[PDB]
Amino acid sequence: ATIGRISTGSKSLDKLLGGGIETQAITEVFGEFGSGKTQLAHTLAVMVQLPPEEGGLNGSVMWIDTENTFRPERIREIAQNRGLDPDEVLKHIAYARAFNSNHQMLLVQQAEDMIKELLNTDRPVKLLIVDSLTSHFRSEYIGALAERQQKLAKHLADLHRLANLYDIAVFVTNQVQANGGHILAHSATLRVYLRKGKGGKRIARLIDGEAVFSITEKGIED
Ligand SMILES: Oc1cc2ccccc2cc1O
Repeated sequence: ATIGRISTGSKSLDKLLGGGIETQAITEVFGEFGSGKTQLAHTLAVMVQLPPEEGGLNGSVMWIDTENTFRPERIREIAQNRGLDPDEVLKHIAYARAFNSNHQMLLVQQAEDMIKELLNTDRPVKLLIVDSLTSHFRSEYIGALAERQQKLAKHLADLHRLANLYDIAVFVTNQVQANGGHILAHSATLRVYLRKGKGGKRIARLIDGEAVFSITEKGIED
């Protein structure tokens, strides 16, 4: 398949990304608590449902939530201010809460079943969100870094296999603050550092110019 791109909702961020986040790729956004990573996830879950003329892929979404941070009412607001029907947008997001890191790993295998089911339809899965990818692994493997890295590595390999095999954009969030961080090392296809700036602006930079945007009723925008 050719590489598809999903607009983020921000012209600035899209330019930094070469058009949007890519299918057949893992995009990792990392930054401190409150930097806006989950707002970007919510916005992408709407944008991907637009036609390509508007920066989408007519795609379905699968969302793995590790922190109980998915908000359907926020999806509704973004959809209504992106000219989409909110009920339809929500009906094309498959949602699951991961109870721990082992369940999170099983959910990725379960996602493949729904991906296969939708593959030849008019609304194939085009976006898989894992928010937050690292939170359970971090809490469960305190004092056991070597074992944590083994399990994360297999989890990321599973996500890569899905991105490439099924032409999906995988979007993952990672909280990194004071003294913290191996990030995801070099595993993601693309690492995006997100931070708060003056006056509530958000600033994004590729790791390995900068885009600036705001969180609004449209999700994010310039
Ligand atoms: O109904 C489902 C929703 C999911 C969401 C994310 C990951 C896996 C899922 C599997 C399902 O059957």
